[PDB]
Amino acid sequence: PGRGAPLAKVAFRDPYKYKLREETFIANEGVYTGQFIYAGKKASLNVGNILPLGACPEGTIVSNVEEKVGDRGALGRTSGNYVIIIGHNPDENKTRVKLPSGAKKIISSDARGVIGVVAGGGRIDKPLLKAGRAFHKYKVKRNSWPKTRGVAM
Amino acid sequence: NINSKLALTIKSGKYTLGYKSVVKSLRTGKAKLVIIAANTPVLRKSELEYYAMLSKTPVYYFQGGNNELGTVCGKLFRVGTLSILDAGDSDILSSI
Amino acid sequence: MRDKWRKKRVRRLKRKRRKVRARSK
Amino acid sequence: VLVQDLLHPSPATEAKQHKLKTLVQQPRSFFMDVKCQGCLNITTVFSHAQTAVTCDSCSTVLCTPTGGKAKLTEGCSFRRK
Amino acid sequence: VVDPFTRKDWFDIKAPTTFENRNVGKTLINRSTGLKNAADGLKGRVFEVCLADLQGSEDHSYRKIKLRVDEVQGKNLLTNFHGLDFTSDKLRSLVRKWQSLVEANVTVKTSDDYVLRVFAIAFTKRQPNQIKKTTYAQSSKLREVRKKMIEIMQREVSNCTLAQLTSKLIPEVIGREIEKSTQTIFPLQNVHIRKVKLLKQPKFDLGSLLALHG
Amino acid sequence: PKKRASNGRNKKGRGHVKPVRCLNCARCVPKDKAIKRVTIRNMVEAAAVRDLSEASVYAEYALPKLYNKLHYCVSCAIHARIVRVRSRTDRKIRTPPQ
Amino acid sequence: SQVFGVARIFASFNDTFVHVTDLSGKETIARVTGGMKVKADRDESSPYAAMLAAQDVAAKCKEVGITAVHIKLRATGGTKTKTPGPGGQSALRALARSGLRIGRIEDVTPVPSDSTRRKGGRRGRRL
Amino acid sequence: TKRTKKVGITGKFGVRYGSSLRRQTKKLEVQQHAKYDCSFCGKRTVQRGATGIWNCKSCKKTVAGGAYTVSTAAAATVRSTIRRLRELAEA
RNA sequence: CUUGGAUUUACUGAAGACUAACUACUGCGAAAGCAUUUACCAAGGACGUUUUCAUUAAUCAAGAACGAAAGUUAGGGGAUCGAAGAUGAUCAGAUACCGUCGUAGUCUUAACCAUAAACUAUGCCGACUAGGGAUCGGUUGUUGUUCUUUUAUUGACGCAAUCGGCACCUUACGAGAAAUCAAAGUCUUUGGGUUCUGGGGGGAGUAUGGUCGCAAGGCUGAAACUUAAAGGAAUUGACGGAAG
Ligand SMILES: [Mg+2]
Ligand SMILES: [Mg+2]
Ligand SMILES: [Mg+2]
Ligand SMILES: [Mg+2]
Ligand SMILES: [Mg+2]
Ligand SMILES: [Mg+2]
Ligand SMILES: [Mg+2]
Ligand SMILES: [Mg+2]
Ligand SMILES: [Mg+2]
Ligand SMILES: [Mg+2]
Ligand SMILES: [Mg+2]
Ligand SMILES: [Mg+2]
Ligand SMILES: [Mg+2]
Ligand SMILES: [Mg+2]
Ligand SMILES: [Mg+2]
Ligand SMILES: [Mg+2]
Ligand SMILES: [Mg+2]
Ligand SMILES: [Mg+2]
Ligand SMILES: [Mg+2]
Ligand SMILES: [Mg+2]
Ligand SMILES: [Mg+2]
Ligand SMILES: [Mg+2]
Ligand SMILES: [Mg+2]
Ligand SMILES: [Mg+2]
Ligand SMILES: [Mg+2]
Ligand SMILES: [Mg+2]
Ligand SMILES: [Mg+2]
Ligand SMILES: [Mg+2]
Ligand SMILES: [Mg+2]
Ligand SMILES: [Mg+2]
Ligand SMILES: [Mg+2]
Ligand SMILES: [Mg+2]
Ligand SMILES: [Mg+2]
Ligand SMILES: [Mg+2]
Ligand SMILES: [Mg+2]
Ligand SMILES: [Mg+2]
Ligand SMILES: [Mg+2]
Ligand SMILES: [Mg+2]
Ligand SMILES: [Mg+2]
Ligand SMILES: [Mg+2]
Ligand SMILES: [Mg+2]
Ligand SMILES: [Mg+2]
Ligand SMILES: [Zn+2]
Ligand SMILES: [Zn+2]
Ligand SMILES: [Zn+2]
Repeated sequence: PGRGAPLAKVAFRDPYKYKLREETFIANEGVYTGQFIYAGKKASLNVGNILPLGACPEGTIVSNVEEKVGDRGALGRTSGNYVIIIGHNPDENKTRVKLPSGAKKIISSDARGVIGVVAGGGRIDKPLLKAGRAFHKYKVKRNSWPKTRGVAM
Repeated sequence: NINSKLALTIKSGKYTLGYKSVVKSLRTGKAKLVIIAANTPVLRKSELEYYAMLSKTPVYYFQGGNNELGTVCGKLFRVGTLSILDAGDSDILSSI
Repeated sequence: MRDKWRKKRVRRLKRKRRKVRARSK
Repeated sequence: VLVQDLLHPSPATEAKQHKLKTLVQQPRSFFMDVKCQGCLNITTVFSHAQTAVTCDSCSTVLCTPTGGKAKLTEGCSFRRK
Repeated sequence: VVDPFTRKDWFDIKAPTTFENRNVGKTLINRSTGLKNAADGLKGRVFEVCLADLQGSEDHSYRKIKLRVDEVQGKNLLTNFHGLDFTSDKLRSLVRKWQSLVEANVTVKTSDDYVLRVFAIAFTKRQPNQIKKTTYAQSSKLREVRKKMIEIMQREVSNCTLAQLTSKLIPEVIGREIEKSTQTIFPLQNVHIRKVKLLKQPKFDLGSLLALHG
Repeated sequence: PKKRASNGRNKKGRGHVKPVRCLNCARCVPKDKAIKRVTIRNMVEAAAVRDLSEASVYAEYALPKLYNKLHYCVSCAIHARIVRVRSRTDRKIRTPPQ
Repeated sequence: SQVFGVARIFASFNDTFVHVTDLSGKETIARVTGGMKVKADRDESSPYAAMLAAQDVAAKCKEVGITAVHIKLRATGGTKTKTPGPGGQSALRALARSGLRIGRIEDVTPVPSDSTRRKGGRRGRRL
Repeated sequence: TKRTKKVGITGKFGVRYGSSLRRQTKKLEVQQHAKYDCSFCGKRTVQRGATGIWNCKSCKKTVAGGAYTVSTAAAATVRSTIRRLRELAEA
């Protein structure tokens, strides 16, 4: 609730103790229940896998990209949005990407991202048609609706 | 091309359609070939080819799904797998 | 006058009739 | 030419005509007896064959179909029937 | 007010040993100061010199070579191969009417991992006894010729280093092999490698370059 | 009435031909209709071909030619005398002038 | 033998550029245009102005040490005309007659392997 | 019989909100209430939960999709691009 | 726009378009249309055929599919050109022609629109009437030619036939008012089959009704009134800021 993007619950094994760890990822479109998700430097280029930015060739579409190494995802997290990898600078270990706003950013090549587009896109294509629809939309987001015009006060 | 050869076997020979019939036909050794649709679950697939390995039966992997495999056999339903009991006028067995 | 511009003149004048007639819809 | 024997055209000029434009249309194709070099077995083959004909004894292709007349393989001699 | 030419230092440009006349010419640059060395701002320069000049013979008058400087040793500039191109007038003199033009290109890497794009061009040849006005090849033959060009450039580049290939380009080895290989497809004339582009270079090896300079 | 049997172009058995821009006025003209002249001129005028050969550092260096293909529309070409008005019977002649 | 520069001559129909660089072309030795020799716009591309422009370039070349040049003549190119302007022929003859030695000559006019749209409109420039 | 000439599913909105908004709603609301073909079992049993969530009744496989369709065109483009870029990297 | 370094020059990068030269009285498609390579997908004409079915057909109100450009709706893109708009010129005036900017548009994805001098201003099917040289595709017989590779079973070229095309040249049996036409001929010696349209010029593709369209508009479509001409082809002349 409050999110246009669906979330995926993915279960991993703990490498050091006998326990299951459930992670909450932002679901990329095409990810299914029972799918194997591979995360790491040596992960393969498959939809839903989590890879460092340097391991992805130019033109790779990626989502939930880390702004800084290990922050677990900052960029391109809303439904239908994604990040395009523009190019690499291996000498400085840096990668150039294009953000959903159209801005180009330089990130460490060790930063991670999830291959694909965030699911739920095209949500904005439909009119809300009613004040009640917006009421229910913001009922699980925050108290920012409705807005009185300052010129009317 | 392989579709034309398979259609002749359905018209003239003997066959069973479906997972339960195929496993029975692998147990009795009456299967000459096992055809598995592309979208069949791997667990059922990896089990069907373990039965064929034990039964010494060649397996052909159809390139389409169980919707396309059914219509190739002239059926109005979905066929996830089938076994050829008697290749008749066709030479599908000679083409694997 | 040019035949092409005469057609445009009538089309613009047809447009006016429709807007004028719409008053009494 | 105002006067001309339409019923008895010159057979030389009659043969240059298209196959449908003769007095009586007649195919220019024929059937052949083909000897492959490997063995000796009469096999009747159409001159304009569309099939890769194989002799019964050994499964070796005798001819390959083309746009017009079929092309006999090397070592194969034909005699018109 | 200052005459900026009083502060310029001249350097000599040396071509690799693959060519004959290795004394290409002279260039200049702002003299080396404390803040900026002349050497670092001088590497990366590209010189375009006619191949007929690098070999003396006028038979190479229609090809012009780009030489890239990537090491400076005092007043000498150690250049490397940077690209190949035809002169504009030669190409315009080859493209006549009543004949077919066929082109092909392929991206291929050498033994030492030099990524190149190589452009091949050829024209249909009129037979000595030909009577008809035009000399056109059917599109199926052109696809086979284009296919034949690509597999020859791919084969003759990936199996050798860039220096041997440079020695291959000068006598039109690839162009002569394409003409020979397409004899059974269609008669061809003016088979040329009309342009070569360096796209990617391997990690710099000064020792390998120094071997190309004596 | 119909002035020319070719309609002033070279389109037969075709629906549409993509246009080209006139060299002189940049008017869009169909490729078959444009008056096209192929010129291969010496790059150096004949007055200067001697002193430039003497100034050449190369003994026996052949001066390159200048290759160009010019496309003109009907108004530009007629104005520039590239083509001229011919008599009613002389219009049919389409061999190159001798 | 000789010391070569590169005389990059850009001859449009409104002006004439006589530009001599080094072999790389990254270093400019002398750039005199036909517009620096006349005060009328209509003859910035005149043959007379191009000859004067070339002489100033040749004089500048001599005091720096350039004794020979290669010629790379170009027209406007791009979507516009590919034929060189009237001053390009004069600047070449003036350079040869000024004691400078001439090397290779090439046309390097920008020619498209296709073309973006050209100005003037569908109907051309109506005069 | 045919009940509505053109409004279709948007007849629930009556005369309100404007025709342009209603015909834009009709296009996307047919897509979100449709049944789609399952890529796993082959049946046409896939329906939407919330946006981006598409479940199959038969094999009980849920896949993340678009807001109003199981797959958007951008994802289909990305799927082939990733497939293509994967081939070159793995030779 | 420029000493705040313009223009120019070399090297490098990014964006969108677009496919130059090859390119033609050449090819393909129902038409609109189609020009970088390769891969994949499904089509198509012609030719060859001693294969197969046997009248299944020809043209078609109604009704469908497609339909340049421009234009509309919503995203994306927005390099270049560029309606509108703004500007510098010119002029007596110039909202224009010329010059500089420039928004929609131009590109693309989902839908709309359904019009062009959408032209060959020339319906389709069938038969016949005349010669010639070229050309594209296919097939069949044959070289003082070049080439695989040294030759064939390589491919190119050359010479003949043929079917089909895109056309062209000559003639006028014949047609036409003529310009011209191998169809615009086989029409007072008037009938092979069939679809559509016109009836002096305007008013007028206007008004109205219907119908399609978000709109712009599309399709269908009068009447009053007015008039002796309007128009086609060609001839002579006159004139032309057309050529010789
Ligand atoms: Mg955060
Ligand atoms: Mg509130
Ligand atoms: Mg408010
Ligand atoms: Mg507000
Ligand atoms: Mg108040
Ligand atoms: Mg099933
Ligand atoms: Mg009013
Ligand atoms: Mg071959
Ligand atoms: Mg006239
Ligand atoms: Mg046609
Ligand atoms: Mg048209
Ligand atoms: Mg047209
Ligand atoms: Mg013309
Ligand atoms: Mg000027
Ligand atoms: Mg100027
Ligand atoms: Mg001045
Ligand atoms: Mg002044
Ligand atoms: Mg170029
Ligand atoms: Mg502009
Ligand atoms: Mg004029
Ligand atoms: Mg009811
Ligand atoms: Mg590009
Ligand atoms: Mg062609
Ligand atoms: Mg091209
Ligand atoms: Mg109709
Ligand atoms: Mg359009
Ligand atoms: Mg359109
Ligand atoms: Mg448009
Ligand atoms: Mg838009
Ligand atoms: Mg204006
Ligand atoms: Mg004014
Ligand atoms: Mg019409
Ligand atoms: Mg026309
Ligand atoms: Mg032929
Ligand atoms: Mg014979
Ligand atoms: Mg061969
Ligand atoms: Mg061959
Ligand atoms: Mg009447
Ligand atoms: Mg009337
Ligand atoms: Mg009226
Ligand atoms: Mg309406
Ligand atoms: Mg008249
Ligand atoms: Zn045999
Ligand atoms: Zn023009
Ligand atoms: Zn399912």
